[PDB]
This record gives sequence, structure tokens and C-alpha cells, in this order.
Amino acid sequence: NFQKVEKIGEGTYGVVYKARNKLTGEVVALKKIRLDTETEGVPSTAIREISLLKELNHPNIVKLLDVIHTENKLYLVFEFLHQDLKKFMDASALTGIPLPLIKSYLFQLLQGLAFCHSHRVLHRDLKPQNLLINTEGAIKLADFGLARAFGVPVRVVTLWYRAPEILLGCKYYSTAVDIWSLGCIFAEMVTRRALFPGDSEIDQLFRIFRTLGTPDEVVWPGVTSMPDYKPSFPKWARQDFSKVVPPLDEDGRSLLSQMLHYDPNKRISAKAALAHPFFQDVTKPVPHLRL
Ligand SMILES: O=C(Nc1ncnc2[nH]cnc12)c1cccs1
Repeated sequence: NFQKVEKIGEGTYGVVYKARNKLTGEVVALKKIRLDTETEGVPSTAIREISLLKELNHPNIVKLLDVIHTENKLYLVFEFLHQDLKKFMDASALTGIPLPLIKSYLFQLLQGLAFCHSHRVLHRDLKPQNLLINTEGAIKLADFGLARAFGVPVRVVTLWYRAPEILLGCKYYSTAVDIWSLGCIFAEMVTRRALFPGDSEIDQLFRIFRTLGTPDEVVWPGVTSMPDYKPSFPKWARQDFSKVVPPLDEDGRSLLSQMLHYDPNKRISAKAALAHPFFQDVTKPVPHLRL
């Protein structure tokens, strides 16, 4: 029922094609979901989880158009967008993305997050490659909720945006994990360099600690009892944000600090972040996009 137009890439869960729906003419992103058994068919809890996502609709969430479970295989049909934030950042490297556009994108992403989180759905794997942009100035979160439905594999899956509680082996993390990832992405928009580009779980942890300080029981009650916490972690002091994300203004640096609080219970929520004075002068610029 779908004509493949071209291969978009290898996604987190399998190959993704730009395709045309033969009975509506709609152009879509068609995602084949890799079965690990392949042979046993689609686990039923995955189908039920994914089916729930068909209802979690918001303008800043890439729309799940259809779920097709046939021949004991799984395909997801998503709304197609022409650019991603990773590609847009690479393109804007000389000049950087203008503040007003960073601000608009951050605000839109926080709306999408606050919607999802109010329904107790997390993303868990936000990263620039899953932040998609249209010609209208919109940015939208892709693959929302797929991590809970299918798992997140090691394969390399980037660790750069992973929250510290996940890295310390917490099993029962919260919506705070997405706020951490979006804070990382905010910082990368501003500086044009990834904030914490680890190449292993411990390198990721120690890059975080080198910037934000090694966490202790003062800033994060309970941290020393986390599964993968080690008393022998090096004890680094915290750096100034003014060093970390120049030339971001005081309001941005305030917001960023709250999004990168170690204690997930103290980390700002998406709802609260929408109220932050950083967004007092937010607008919706139209991006400069060549397709
Ligand atoms: O799926 C990807 N990119 C995508 N590109 C256009 N529209 C999409 N809607 C949902 N995902 C989309 C991937 C990018 C790189 C690998 S897969």
C-alpha cells in the first residue's frame, strides 16, 4: 500500500523510508520495527503500547498516522518532515541559530513535553536527530514513547543526552529525564558544540561531573545509594554556566541550570519551564530552509 520513494536512514528500531500512500497519495515516513526474535512475531505488549500512542496527539509531536501489524511484522507510519535539528545545526555552524529561533524551538518542545508528561508518557531518548522541523517554523518530537514500547538498544546509540539517573542505573526514572535531554540540546543550540559528548557510560558520567560537579548527598539526596554509584568517583568541583554557554543571557542560563539539576525531583518541569521569564519575549520566526 506504500511506494517507497527513498531511504531516509537507519532509525533506532529499524530502516525508515520516505514513502507514498497509494490509496491517499499522502507522503509519509514508513518505519519498519526490527523483531529481535523476528520469528516469534510482534510481542503483544509492544502492540498494545504502541496502539496507545495513536491517541497521544499534539502539534509538536510527530503524528503517528497508522500502525500496521501484518505478516507478523510491525510498521509504523508517521508524518513526514523535511529537516531535522541535527542537520539544521550543522548548516548553521558558521553563524549559529538566531536566539529568537532557539527560543521558539525550545518553547515548542516544552509544549510537546508538557502535553506528553501530563499523560505520563516519556520519550527517554531525545536527541537532535529526533527533533524534526517544517518550513512553517514548527519543531516536533519524533518517536515519542517508542522506547517504552520497544526498549532502547545499545546499538552506536548516543549517550550524549542521557540523564545522570539513567547512567547511575536507576530503573524507575521519570519525566525529568526528558528535561535533562532538552537542556543538553538547548546548550548545543547556543554554543554549536555538544555539551557532554561521552563515548561510553563512564565517559558520559565523568563529562557531566567535570562540568556540573561530582554529585553528593548535599545536592542530590540519595545519590550515593544509586545502583552504579561508586564512592571512588573523582570529586570535581562545579563550573560557572557563564563559562559553559556563553553568550546566553541570565534568563537562559537560569533556565538551563534548572533543567540540568542533578536531583530529578528538583529539576524544572516542562510546565514550569513554559512560565520561565526566558520566554517573556518569545516569537515564532520562520527558519531559513533549503530542501
Ligand atoms: O526517521 C527518521 N527521520 C524522519 N524523517 C522525516 N520524517 C519523519 N517522521 C518521523 N521520522 C522522520 C530518521 C532519520 C534518520 C534515521 S531514521
